[PDB]
Amino acid sequence: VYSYTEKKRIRKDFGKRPQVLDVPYLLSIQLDSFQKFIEQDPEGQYGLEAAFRSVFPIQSYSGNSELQYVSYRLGEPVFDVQECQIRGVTYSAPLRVKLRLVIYEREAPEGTVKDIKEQEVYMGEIPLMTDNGTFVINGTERVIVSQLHRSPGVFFDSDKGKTHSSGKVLYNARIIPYRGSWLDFEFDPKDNLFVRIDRRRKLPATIILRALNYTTEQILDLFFEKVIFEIRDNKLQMELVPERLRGETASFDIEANGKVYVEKGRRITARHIRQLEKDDVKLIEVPVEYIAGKVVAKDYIDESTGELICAANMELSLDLLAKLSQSGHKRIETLFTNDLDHGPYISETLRVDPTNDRLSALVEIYRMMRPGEPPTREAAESLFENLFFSEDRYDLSAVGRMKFNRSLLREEIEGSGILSKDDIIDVMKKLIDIRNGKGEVDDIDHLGNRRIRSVGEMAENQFRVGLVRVERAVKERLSLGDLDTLMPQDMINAKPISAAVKEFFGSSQLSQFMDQNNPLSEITHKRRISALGPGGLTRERAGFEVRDVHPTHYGRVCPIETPEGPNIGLINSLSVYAQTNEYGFLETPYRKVTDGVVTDEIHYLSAIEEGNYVIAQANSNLDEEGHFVEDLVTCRSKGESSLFSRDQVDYMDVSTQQVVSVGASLIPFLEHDDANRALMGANMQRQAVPTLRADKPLVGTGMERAVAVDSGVTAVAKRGGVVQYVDASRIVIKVNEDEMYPGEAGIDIYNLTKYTRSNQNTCINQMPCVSLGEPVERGDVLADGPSTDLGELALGQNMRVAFMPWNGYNFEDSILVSERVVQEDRFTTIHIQELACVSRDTKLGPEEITADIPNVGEAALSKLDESGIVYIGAEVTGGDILVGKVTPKGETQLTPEEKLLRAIFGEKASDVKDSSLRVPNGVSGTVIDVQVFTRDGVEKDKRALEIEEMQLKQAKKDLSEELQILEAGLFSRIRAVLVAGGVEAEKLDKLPRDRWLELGLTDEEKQNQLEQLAEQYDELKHEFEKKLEAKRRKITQGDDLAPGVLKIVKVYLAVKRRIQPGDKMAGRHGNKGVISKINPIEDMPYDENGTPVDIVLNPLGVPSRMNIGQILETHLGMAAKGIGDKINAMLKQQQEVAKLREFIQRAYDLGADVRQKVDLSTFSDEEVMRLAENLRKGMPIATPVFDGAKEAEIKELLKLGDLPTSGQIRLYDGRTGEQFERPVTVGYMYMLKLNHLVDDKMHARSTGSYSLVTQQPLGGKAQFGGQRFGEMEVWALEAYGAAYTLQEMLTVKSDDVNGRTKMYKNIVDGNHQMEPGMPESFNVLLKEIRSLGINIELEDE
Amino acid sequence: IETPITANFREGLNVLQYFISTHGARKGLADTALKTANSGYLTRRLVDVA
Amino acid sequence: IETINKLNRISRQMLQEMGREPTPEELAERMLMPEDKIRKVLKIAKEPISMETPIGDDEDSHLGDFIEDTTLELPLDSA
RNA sequence: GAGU
Repeated sequence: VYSYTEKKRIRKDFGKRPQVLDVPYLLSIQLDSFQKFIEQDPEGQYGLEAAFRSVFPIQSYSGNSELQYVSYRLGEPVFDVQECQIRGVTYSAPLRVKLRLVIYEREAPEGTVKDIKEQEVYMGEIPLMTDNGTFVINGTERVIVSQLHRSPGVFFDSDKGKTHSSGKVLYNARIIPYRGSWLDFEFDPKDNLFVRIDRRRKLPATIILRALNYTTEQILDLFFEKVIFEIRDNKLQMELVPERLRGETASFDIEANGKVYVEKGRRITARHIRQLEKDDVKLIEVPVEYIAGKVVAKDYIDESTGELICAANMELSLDLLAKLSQSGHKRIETLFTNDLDHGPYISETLRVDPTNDRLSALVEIYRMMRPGEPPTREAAESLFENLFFSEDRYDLSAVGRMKFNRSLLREEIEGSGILSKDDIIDVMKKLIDIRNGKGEVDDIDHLGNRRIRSVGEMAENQFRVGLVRVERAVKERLSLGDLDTLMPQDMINAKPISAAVKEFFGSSQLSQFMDQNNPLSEITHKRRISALGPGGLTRERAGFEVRDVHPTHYGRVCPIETPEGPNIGLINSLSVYAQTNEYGFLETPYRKVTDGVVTDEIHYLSAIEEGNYVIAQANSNLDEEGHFVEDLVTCRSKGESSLFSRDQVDYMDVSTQQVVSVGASLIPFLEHDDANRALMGANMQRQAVPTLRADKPLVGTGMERAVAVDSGVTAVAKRGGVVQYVDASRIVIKVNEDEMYPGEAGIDIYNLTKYTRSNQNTCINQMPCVSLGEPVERGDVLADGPSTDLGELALGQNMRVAFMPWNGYNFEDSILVSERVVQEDRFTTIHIQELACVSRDTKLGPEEITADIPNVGEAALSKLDESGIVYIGAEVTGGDILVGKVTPKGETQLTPEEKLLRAIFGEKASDVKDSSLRVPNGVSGTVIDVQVFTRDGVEKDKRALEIEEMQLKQAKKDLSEELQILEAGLFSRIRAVLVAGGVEAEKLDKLPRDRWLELGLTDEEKQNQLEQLAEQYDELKHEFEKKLEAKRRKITQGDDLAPGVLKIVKVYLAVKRRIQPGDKMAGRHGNKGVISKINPIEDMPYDENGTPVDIVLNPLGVPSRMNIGQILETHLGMAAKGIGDKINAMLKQQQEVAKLREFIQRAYDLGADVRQKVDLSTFSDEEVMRLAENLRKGMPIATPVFDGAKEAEIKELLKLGDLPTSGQIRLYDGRTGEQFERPVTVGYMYMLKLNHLVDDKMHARSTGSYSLVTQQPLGGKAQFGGQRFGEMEVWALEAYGAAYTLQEMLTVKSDDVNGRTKMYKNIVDGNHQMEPGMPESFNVLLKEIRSLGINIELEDE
Repeated sequence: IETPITANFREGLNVLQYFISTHGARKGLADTALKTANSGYLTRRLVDVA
Repeated sequence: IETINKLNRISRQMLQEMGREPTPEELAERMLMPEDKIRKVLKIAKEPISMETPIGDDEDSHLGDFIEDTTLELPLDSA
């Protein structure tokens, strides 16, 4: 069973595994994160909440006053989406916050009842998000890209080889905070541990511990494990634990108990170790020979005189041993340093660090951080303290803390932000663990080590910074001013708030113009993930490290979707099913497998979690609701693939498509396409433009419905019911009582938008799909967006291609194409181009918009109204005048000759420049619409007044319709209510409609519902009448323009741009090309049947590019149309329902191995013939990614198309009539016309505007700029002996004014003599050198 | 890598195999970009000397 | 300079009262100065923005790469 | 976002 739209069009799905989890909402990241920013959740730390409580409540420095924060309210944004887009405004809502000033006493305790003043202050405007997940910035559609960055926490890296002919194995710990200066502990060549604070200079790490309050001996405790050394008589004993020896050649005869245990020289084995352990050894005899060379732990004083002898960390020698036993200390604490496990580390650090106490450590700290500033005691202390222990400066966040705590083996999740000293020491503990070999080195590149920052989290960040500046201002003002009289609203300015926010939104790297070439482009952009931004890398900063492809990317990022060139590796699309976890870490849903059998439960796992478990691929073959089919099965654990048995297998992939991003998922036979071309394929799909006529792709994946759904540019039914009214502008639907609210009325209204301008200048038009009186379900596709068919993505159009070489028209990926394409108007773009005419005010005099245009052809005057505005609907051309404008001139430079002629002929010069609004070069289309914004100062223009009056009556009509449509629903409902328990249709029908408020029947449910709906009329009426007023405050208001600008007119040009040679076209497989020639229909080869070809693609583009999937598409594409052929035939031949039903069903059930079984049977005759009509155009199939249609099943279908199974047909050359000697591959492939139009790519310049400083020609089509003839080109000329051409380029063509003008005149005169001058650039050079006080003179001969 | 791709583009690779190939692909394209600026610069140096 | 100072102190208040922006008329009201004078001051209020300003978000252009010299009568007209 |  299926919905009404699916019943209308099925696409045959060749999917072998059943997709258990439904595709997640693709835009969720954006929606949900932005939601978190504003989410009214008092206890929940999200956005506003978190920011406020972090600094708030702000207590006075004097201590006797305080500012408290209660709660905030978001006003409903003053400007709607449409309105902000119209005026070029940023779309936002007011934030208002309830605050309290509370005042204490000095003298009387701190009696908190002195002055209490409280109220709502305005805290600025917050840019709001659209339904689409997008944002209105300066009246343009932007998206904030997700940002990957290295998570706060601990990173333990190895510099492998690096530096040195040794190649010293040198490790390092990097400490990364969310907020604060950085810590680095690294290994010097000779193994001494150096600290870099804020990675600045290398000091001994011990100095840091000194600052931390540690004594020499305290550090040696927490680092080194002491060894107990007794002196008895003349001999020496150690308290020795059996395990300590472990792997140690003997230097003496080690007499324990009685018997010789360790031979002098014999390597101690594990036997010797357990023997002694079980014997119960405390003390062992040892030579005075052993201790010379060890180290002394504590600082043992000689008690007698008081004199120190062994110091904290001193080398032991023969004579000092005598002194110690002589001082009378029975118990000596020599050190444990064998190397091996516990090496010479902390010992060595202490020696290189001549600094001693806390204070000198703080001094050297301060002197590295601020070298040259005098070490005042409190300054040094405050520096170090504030570096790591300042709450405000230093926040690790739950993020930092959680990862930090996971690396150092802590059960505890959430930390106190500031660096606790345990943490610090633990850090060095774990580094020096790894240096012994205990820890593993971490990879920066681990997904579990990289966090993703969405909308709400970024917003919160920058908002918090606004609050920081607030604190500096606010807290400062809390102390000066007199407390009593002063109110809270005086203290608070919204400016820096809105500034920092709008900084983020507008100026940031991650906020970009949404790509709206097609719905795919938008959707893909929204979920793309960049490694750049604040706290992130740039182009040079990114090496192989992060760019390269990690195994962790599996099911999280598409490995195969990224911009080619220097952006590559940095920006990557989110894989399909993938989402962000709790901590912004990447996660993938996976199926449980309990004891061999595959359960139905899904769990989302992060990368870290993923490493643990053993996962089967989706591709693995599964026994029907039991176990795995093979005894030795295909899976991966701990990031590594191979064979496992059933019982060992813990989890499994949901479907193959979770591996790949949204873009990549749309490609049909990706399985047979090389990755290079795969990459290019996803990229091209992003640039495809919607044509006039949408065509559903012959070869889809099943994802084409989902894609469109989430794009959200299509209009979707949110209740279901029956369509009451259908308009190419309005779709109104009557809901079933099912979804009907007993509160409001049941009529749902969807106003569609036709032909609006996209950011790319592309087409955004909605077509209604269904018909009036059609019964439809919740989530049916009412109206399609641009590149969308009935539910499906209609990216481009599908043509009969023939793979063959032509007479060099298909040379190197070049394309041969039929005139029939233009005949059908396929691949014709609508481009809605925008132009703006600006009437500024100079002090030369205010410019004006009039029809008044000195020395213009009345051809150009004729199309203009009295206001000087182009007529609605007039078709014009490049150069033609649209909007008239006049500007203040000022002549009077009559060089002699001019005065003469002015006298003779008259023609009295009226001062005015030709400011009037010209159309762009070589461009021709129709004016689709015009807009007028007059500033408040100057009075209304004729044209402005009349069009603002047009818009007036527009609002009226639309609003009246609104009220009456919903009123019709209400009234209809009351009759269904009054007729159920009060049988009256005679009396009511013919009574007036508005006289039913006075009514009153049986008292229960009937009466309560009646009153619900009656109050809906009162509400609708007062609602609408102000709803009107609103548009009438907006339209009436003089429109707010930038300073200096009198008035402005926006003009929309509608160009119908026809396909031509030089336009850019591609398929989904990375095969691309330029149109070389459009051949008349006759020229193209034709079938035996007489059907002529559409496009002829070069087969030589295949083999070296290695995308073979396009061939698969071609074959399946012909058979899809072969289906359409036969069906179309039986439609023309009428026939019987039953027979059509038979053919169709046997078609769907074609695969022996198909998943999707559409047993038709139950379908009504209506639905049957309806379906047939739809598949008349060629049946749309679904090979899903990797889980697709095998070649044999394709061959099988080619029999059902009654066409050659090899998919090749013999072709007759339409020119000569000769057959081609062998058959060629023909069939339908899905083609697209790119956003790259030859129309734009054309540009040329002889003379135009030049550069200001260098006096060289400008750049770009925008300035009428010339191309740069670069040093490369120079080199070419030089290779030839071509001196004069070169000199041309250097002088007459560029900066030589006298030279270029003279040579121009010479050319007209037929001379072609050069006569060069001095290029201005060289003079630029001279003067800049002399500015540097460097004398450069050009010496005479 | 020890185990190779036994299959061909004719058959179509799967999850695992296709994934495997991406490493080399991406590496290759990043090389074509970033490793060519070295060669360009080198060339310019030659030019200037000669 | 002192007039500019007034302007911006008042700006804060007015944005908070209105819930939005100050139009020249409404602003001109509260100051009891002629709208023309206000608008003049608003324009004069613009600080020097740099000619060397990287117009290219991608370090493409130092604003200068736009500026043309309209002083130059075109070689067309010189002929 | 193009191509070499």
